[PDB]
Amino acid sequence: QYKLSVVSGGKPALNNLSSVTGNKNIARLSQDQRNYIIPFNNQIKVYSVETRQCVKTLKFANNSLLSGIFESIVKILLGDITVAHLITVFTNNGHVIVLNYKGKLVESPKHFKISLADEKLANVFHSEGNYRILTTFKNSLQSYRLYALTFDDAKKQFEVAHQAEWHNVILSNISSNGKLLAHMCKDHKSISVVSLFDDSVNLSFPLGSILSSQTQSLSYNTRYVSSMAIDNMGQQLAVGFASGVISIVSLADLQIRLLKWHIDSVLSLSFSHDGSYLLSGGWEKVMSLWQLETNSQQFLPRLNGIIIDCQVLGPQGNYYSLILQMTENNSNSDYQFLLLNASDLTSKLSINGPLPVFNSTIKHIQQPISAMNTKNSNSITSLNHSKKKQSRKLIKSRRQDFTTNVEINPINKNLYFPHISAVQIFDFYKNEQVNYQYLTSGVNNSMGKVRFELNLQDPIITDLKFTKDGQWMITYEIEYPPNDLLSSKDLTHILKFWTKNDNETNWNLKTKVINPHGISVPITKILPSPRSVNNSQGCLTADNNGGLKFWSFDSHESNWCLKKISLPNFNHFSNSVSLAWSQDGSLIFHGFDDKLQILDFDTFKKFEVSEFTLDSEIQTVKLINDTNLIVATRTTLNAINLLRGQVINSFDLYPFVNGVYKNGHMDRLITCDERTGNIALVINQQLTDVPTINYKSRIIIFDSDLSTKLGNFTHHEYISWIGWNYDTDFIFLDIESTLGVVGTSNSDIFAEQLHKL
Amino acid sequence: PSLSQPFRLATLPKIASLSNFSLQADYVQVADGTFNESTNNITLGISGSSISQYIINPTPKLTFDYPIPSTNIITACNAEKGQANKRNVEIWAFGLMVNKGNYTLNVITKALFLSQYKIKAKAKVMSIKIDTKNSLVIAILQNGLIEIFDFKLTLLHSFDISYDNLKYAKWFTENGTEYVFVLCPLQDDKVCYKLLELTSSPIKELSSTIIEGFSFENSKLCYQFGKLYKLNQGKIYIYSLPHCQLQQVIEFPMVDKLSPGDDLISFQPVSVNRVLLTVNNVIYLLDLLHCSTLSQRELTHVKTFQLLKSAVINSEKSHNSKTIAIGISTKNGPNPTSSLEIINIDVGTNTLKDSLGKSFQVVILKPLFDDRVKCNHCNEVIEKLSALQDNDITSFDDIFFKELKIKEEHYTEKDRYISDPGFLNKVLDLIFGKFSGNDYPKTLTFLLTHPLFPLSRTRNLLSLLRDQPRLFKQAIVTCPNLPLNELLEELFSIRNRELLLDISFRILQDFTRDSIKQEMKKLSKLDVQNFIEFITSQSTQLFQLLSLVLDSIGLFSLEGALLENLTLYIDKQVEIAERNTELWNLIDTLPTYTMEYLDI
Amino acid sequence: STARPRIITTTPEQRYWRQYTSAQLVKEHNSVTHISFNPQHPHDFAVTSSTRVQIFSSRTRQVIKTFSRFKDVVYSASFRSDGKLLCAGDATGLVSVYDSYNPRTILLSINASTHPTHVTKFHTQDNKILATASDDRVTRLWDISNAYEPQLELTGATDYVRTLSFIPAAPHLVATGSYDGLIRLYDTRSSGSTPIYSLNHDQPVENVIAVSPTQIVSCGGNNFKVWDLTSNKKLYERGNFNKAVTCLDYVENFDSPMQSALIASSLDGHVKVFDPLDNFQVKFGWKFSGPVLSCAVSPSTAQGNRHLVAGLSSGLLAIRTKKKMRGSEYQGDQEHIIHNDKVRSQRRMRAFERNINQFKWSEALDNAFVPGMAKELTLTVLQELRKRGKVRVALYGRDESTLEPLLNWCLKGIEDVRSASIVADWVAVVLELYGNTLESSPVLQELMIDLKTKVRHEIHKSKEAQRIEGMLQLLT
Amino acid sequence: GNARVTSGDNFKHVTGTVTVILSQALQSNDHSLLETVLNNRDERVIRDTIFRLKPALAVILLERLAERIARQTHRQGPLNVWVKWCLIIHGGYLVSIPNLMSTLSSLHSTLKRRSDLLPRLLALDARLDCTINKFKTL
RNA sequence: UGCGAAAGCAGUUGAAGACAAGUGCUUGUCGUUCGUUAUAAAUGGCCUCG
Repeated sequence: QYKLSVVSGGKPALNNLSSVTGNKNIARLSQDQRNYIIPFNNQIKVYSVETRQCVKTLKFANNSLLSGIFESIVKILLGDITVAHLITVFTNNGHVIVLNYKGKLVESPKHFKISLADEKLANVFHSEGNYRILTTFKNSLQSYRLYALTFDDAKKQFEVAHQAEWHNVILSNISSNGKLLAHMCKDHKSISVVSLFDDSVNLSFPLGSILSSQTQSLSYNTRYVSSMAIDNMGQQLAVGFASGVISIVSLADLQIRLLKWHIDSVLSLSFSHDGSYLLSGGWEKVMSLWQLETNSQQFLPRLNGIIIDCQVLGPQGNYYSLILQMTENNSNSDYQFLLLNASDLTSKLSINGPLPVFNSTIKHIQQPISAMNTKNSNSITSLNHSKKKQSRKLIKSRRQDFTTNVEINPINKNLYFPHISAVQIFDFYKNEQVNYQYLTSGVNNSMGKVRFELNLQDPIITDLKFTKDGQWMITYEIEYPPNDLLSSKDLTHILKFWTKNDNETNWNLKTKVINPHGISVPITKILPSPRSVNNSQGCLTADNNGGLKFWSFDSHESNWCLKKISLPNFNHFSNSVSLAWSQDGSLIFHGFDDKLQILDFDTFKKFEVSEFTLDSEIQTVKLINDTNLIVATRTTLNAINLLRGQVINSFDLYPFVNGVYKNGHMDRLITCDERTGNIALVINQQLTDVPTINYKSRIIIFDSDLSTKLGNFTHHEYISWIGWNYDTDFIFLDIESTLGVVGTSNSDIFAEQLHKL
Repeated sequence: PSLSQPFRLATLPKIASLSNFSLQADYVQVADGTFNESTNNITLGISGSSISQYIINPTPKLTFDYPIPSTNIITACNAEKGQANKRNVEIWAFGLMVNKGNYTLNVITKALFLSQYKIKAKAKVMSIKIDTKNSLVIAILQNGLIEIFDFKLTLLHSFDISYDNLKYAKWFTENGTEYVFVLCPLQDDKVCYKLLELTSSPIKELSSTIIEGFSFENSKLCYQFGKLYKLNQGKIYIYSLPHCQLQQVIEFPMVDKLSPGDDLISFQPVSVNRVLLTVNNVIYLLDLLHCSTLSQRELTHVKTFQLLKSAVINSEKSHNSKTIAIGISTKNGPNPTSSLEIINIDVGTNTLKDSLGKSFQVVILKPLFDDRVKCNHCNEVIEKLSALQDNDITSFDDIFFKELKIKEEHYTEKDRYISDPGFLNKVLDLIFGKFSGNDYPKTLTFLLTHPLFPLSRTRNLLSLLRDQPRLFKQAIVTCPNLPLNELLEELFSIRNRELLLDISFRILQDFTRDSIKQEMKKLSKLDVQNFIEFITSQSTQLFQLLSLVLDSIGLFSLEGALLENLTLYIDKQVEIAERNTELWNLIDTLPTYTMEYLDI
Repeated sequence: STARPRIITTTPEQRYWRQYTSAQLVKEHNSVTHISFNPQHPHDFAVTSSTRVQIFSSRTRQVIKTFSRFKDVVYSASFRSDGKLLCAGDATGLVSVYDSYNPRTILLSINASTHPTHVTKFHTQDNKILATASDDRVTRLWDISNAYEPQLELTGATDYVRTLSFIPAAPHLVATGSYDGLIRLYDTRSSGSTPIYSLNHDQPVENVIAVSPTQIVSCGGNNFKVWDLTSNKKLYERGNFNKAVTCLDYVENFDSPMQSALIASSLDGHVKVFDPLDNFQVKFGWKFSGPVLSCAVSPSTAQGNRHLVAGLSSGLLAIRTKKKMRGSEYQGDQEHIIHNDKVRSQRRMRAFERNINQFKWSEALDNAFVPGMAKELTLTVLQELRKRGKVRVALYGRDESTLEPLLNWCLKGIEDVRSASIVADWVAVVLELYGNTLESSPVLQELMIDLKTKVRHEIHKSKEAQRIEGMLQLLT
Repeated sequence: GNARVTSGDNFKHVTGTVTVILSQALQSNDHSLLETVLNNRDERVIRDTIFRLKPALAVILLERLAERIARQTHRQGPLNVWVKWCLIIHGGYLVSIPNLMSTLSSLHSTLKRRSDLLPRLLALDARLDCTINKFKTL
């Protein structure tokens, strides 16, 4: 009956290799420069630049060869190497695949396989029929080897010939033309530049000669290189430091030139084709074009994130391609590819995948390097310790929630992600983002935080929900005070009511309540009201103190107001509260700590059994149908008939869910259809011979009262969230940012010739 | 929802046809027009006696009576008020059958007799509808003929449904148009269902269907709001118009125990998805959507009660939840007397709130999965424990902990399996019977920490364990759902300082300020004064409790002499509390000429 | 790139009435008894004072016509529906009809009675018939054509009749309210001279007004009551007034958020606004030097500046008014494609906002404490700097000379609840950051001594507030 | 934009005596006249005027004081004695009222805000005293 | 770092190798490893189109 299938996309792919800098971006612009090819973790998207839409999509799942192969793409080359819309994809392992865009994907592409002996392919490139490849072989520093690639027609094979070798490569970069390679090695350190197709350029010099003496006096940040760029001619080499100082070195005589604007570490450096301009970017969220003739600079500020990579992409520098990071989300690295028009510095094409915020960091994600160690960044020293600590936490520790809140708009079916201080509206049918809106005050895009400013925490959008009608949006926010003050511990809880007409795309804030429920008391739960009561224009908010507040929209006031309250000043605290409302609206089921209460809505007090005790704390209360109520506790789940007040089924959850999730996240793991039945989702770590990073999730469809299992499905990755679309199908979000769904003649010759001409 | 006590309308005559109680409801007809939510009048045709109109309120009274010969059987009756050619009039239409030889259709007009008319009907008259707007009388006959007449009984139109031996015909209005559906038995338990619309022909056939497996002989039928309900062998079959398709079958176990032949069953609707069911002298108000028994009432002073008609509430549009139902009641005794009675019925709000915990339908932990991943017999135990000799603590604890593999004397999350309430209750009963006095087993201490301690045993619990301090202390800290009444009584009765603070902490944690405050008023003035004297002799959970006392006691009840001592105490604490707050915050917190000595 | 966010710093019905800002107090020779507005543009209003009637221009707000022919005191200045004709009453009992804006000519003069004629009003639907009320207690109905005998003579009031009203949509109905406390309804279609029915007010009736076809509001004594003729009973009554209400006016379908407004004079110096939709509940009021005898507001179709006029027994007239390269202009009507990219400039930023945008933390703090700076605005810049994480940074390069402006405001801001918490944070840093400079600077020391006394005083208030809070719980 | 700000504590939708002047001002909603009565600071006058004020008018007086305090918090202190005596004197009458919080919602919110300052004001006071003690001895 | 409420309750911050500086010894560092749940500071601040 039911079936599982992936629907939407995932994160854009990057060359996630530590040493290579300035070559992180793999997307390419066609020779006609009419469309941009971007590889994703699960597909390849071809976007038309002129119209800013995804003209074509090549999904790995659809093609058998790509499905078996997909390992990550290390490069894309326009045309076919062996031989007008062909592309050659080189993966890290060595699979060379010739695909076609602008057409229908062929089920038998020209698959090949380069022969590498314990080598990981890192980069490939060409100038005119001559091809070289760079490969990685193994002090925590990887060494590199340079081969020459040629295709022999007779054997139809790729032959590799040794050309060069370098050891202990710390940092690397390739010129814009793709014919020079600059690299820093520990043979403290030395920089060497080599011509790649020729022997014309071959130079090396210690970094000590470049470094200023004052740097030798100062801390290590001054002597730490974070970025490196090499000019096409090889006459200039720009070195960027963690201090934020750029030094252009003239290779002929090693003369230095200091350019100092970046207050924090510079992350991206790139030369123009003629070499007269220098793109720089870093934590400032501002892209600076240094005019080297007069040392001037032009700025493009208030970008969406910190700039990881900069490039001038065109025969005449028509476009600038940037990679943005959005360091607010510590759980995941949120990359965004931005193609700007050089003429007027307007976004010609902005591309990014879904941006969920998980509870904790996942897999091997490491924050970018900064001048100082902060919550959003790592210092130079903190990197290795943080990596080791992350791996040890993922292995040894038992708290492995990685659960994210997501909402679905009933009217539009758009998918709302509560990013930190902002909401991302993402359309999973088209697999494109539709909006990004700031829903809080704070330092969000006023300026780029640097150094100690980076320790500030913007307001966090904790809960985001829609009414049944779908015309109102309720948002709950927590504002964190700055540190080192008397009022550095008094968090401010805010509730906001937003409204929006269907035609427009921007929500307009209508009411704002500061410190609802009192001062420093969280709104642990929110439940929009059913259609019966006030035509779905009311909501309930519940605390960790057992207090309940019912707000509704009054036409006379024209704004929301607190219609009802029950503020029992319980003396104990617990974040394990869940809340359900009957479809008719007569009764409200409030589960606090271990006890469930049935409150009559009219008097907003207990009915006149109302009290039901559970073995452990309640995580979720839901009523699949008016008759039956499913109650989940930390040790089990139970189905109760409200009519009989008796338990029908009880399923033990302790073996799988003991302390893996914090209280309240089982709510976002469990969802229920209003017609057919509910759905339970259980993730298990996979280990063979100590726990391993990889995870496996199981989804189980349950009928009302949980008598039978309609379906049992398994997915091969940790599923962060699962909810019920307003159609019969369920949508689940996976930590790979993947949204899957579980659901049920002479004239003819002359015409051809004229078309050719 | 509730059922009122029946009140007497009239006593039925002692006629032979009415002597057969089981068929008596068939001999009494209730007019549809006069019996509704807003009408205070009931027109009733008692076969062989008369057609009589009664007023219900303020007192039952006979307002009109039309006599009928004793040998005539009333087969159909209806009465409606309207304007006729214009004077306000009440048109009465009734059909009588005398020995099956002749069938009489009669129309009477009364000024609010203006005229009386009588014709011979071809067959038995079952349903009569009066259209005062068009001045028409419509009759349905047993030969399948639907005849339309004026108030002068002049035949204007006749429609043949092509089927004879009709058994059920009911009128209803939808969106302002008058509709009627008929059920005609066929052979082999097959029944023809037809739906007709009233507008060359004023009668239009909309649907005609044959339904299989539909028996009449033991089936009670009623219709309400596009749904036809059939009660048969304890199962209520719900059919939905216009196609009369079976939607739901609801089993009614309380009827399944009825021997076939002795129990008298009547079945009528009262509201949306709600009906009245009577079994002999017991009247049930049932909600069919939720399958719950909203209300039940037994009439001990009558042998049987049969529903005749009920004023049905359209609860979705009507804010009124009170209606009436009329039935025939039969007294116990050698000379039973059958009488007409009316019952006031409160249907309710039609919400799931009403049906909570009232179903008329009468566990073990199961693995989540039937079958390389990181991991994070109750009766036998009862029998073994019960077999023990009196006051044998060591054996009792050994069996309980060993058999259940319980490792700690207090409940832990690893003991989720024991959480079946039935086993815990029996062990608790065993512990009390097995042990009395001053020595209880350690199993009791484990149960006190169990989250699912039965509520039935919470009462008087603190008293039993008063003798042993540790066991009393355990009950305060961990025992669930302890009554507040006992906790407050023990609060003011215990002189132990430690227990008072724990009792203070427990009361606040589990109970609201409002809930606690009301009980505190009930406590004697002397006890609260004694508690106050104790204070004058974590502390906030005692003081905040005291602040509740000062609110409960009230302004008048407080006495000046003791109040001064309390004032001196509180002012003492405020000075100290301010002092400590200051300490806490503190913990959180060149010359032109200078003479110096040189070291050389 | 995105535009830089801008720094973020009563009832609508009240906000509308607050727009009558401009106030002019004119002095008349005697108490202004009656005030009327011309139904037609320019909607000039007439005021009856002493022996003259003065018409005031709406735009100019000054006298443009004066009718001084009257020998004794005048008692009315009501205009006709067309506005061409105005009628006035006199203590001698003569009713004089003049052409509006032509004071010299007297179109019609009628001797209603020997007793004073206090009320003279034109019948709203019918232009020809004019009603007059006199101390003779007969409210005669005159016609302009027939000046020798009234068309009809309504009688039955046992006390002075000083209030005549004509019901809209019922031209045959006539309403009279006497000092008997009885409001009498008459029908001119019948023989008349006998009321259809009487409504008891229990207090002398000072002015009767028909707000709508079925609702009449009768203001007498200390209260005004609204009566519905279909029910023939008072629906609602409001007695917020202290002195005896005198005059009352109604306007509907005007541009306010409230479609309708009802103004009633008090004789206590109060005139308050009531809206018929919300059960005739109070929304606004004005206070004057002395008792108010007459109040009027410009008609619905004023077509310009609205006016609110109040009449005082001292003769003071108070007016509040609610004021209401040959191809450069081508605009591309005939063109295939019009391309627009012009973006309006952002609203001018203040000095403090510019400094924050330019990362001038110290200068932004200085702009906070400058003479003539709003207290609310000073709070935002302080809150913004805290939010930006720049509190110590804004206070590093400072001495006693430039620290006193902050401490002076803190000395005053500590009292405010809104700024109490903010003052605590900034004061905590400066003490933790300038402990040594504190010792060597005397002036700073006294800035704390008074601060410690003031912060102590706030502690006493907050402790006191907790005590009233505690006992308030006991009552409930 | 034009959004209306609020707080969670808004429970709105859930000789020498001047008694005669006070009663007239309260009945007539006369803001000017009421202000003159509240101008007095002599505690003996405050008790006497409230002592002779009719119990019915006392309830609205608390409402007026609540609003005036909220607009201007500087007058929180001087107007508290007015409120303090109203509760003390008319306590019996106030008890016999069907509802208080709905009609005294503004008072409770206003009083709640002042108490919240007390924890932080002590913290500021301790640091002021710590530094104030320091240079005075030096 | 673990738990928990937000308050808080318990518990950590070790060893080796290499390099630099000063005088085999001392100190400091690590784009080095193993193990444990485990101040900053290169004068350096955000575009234009009214």
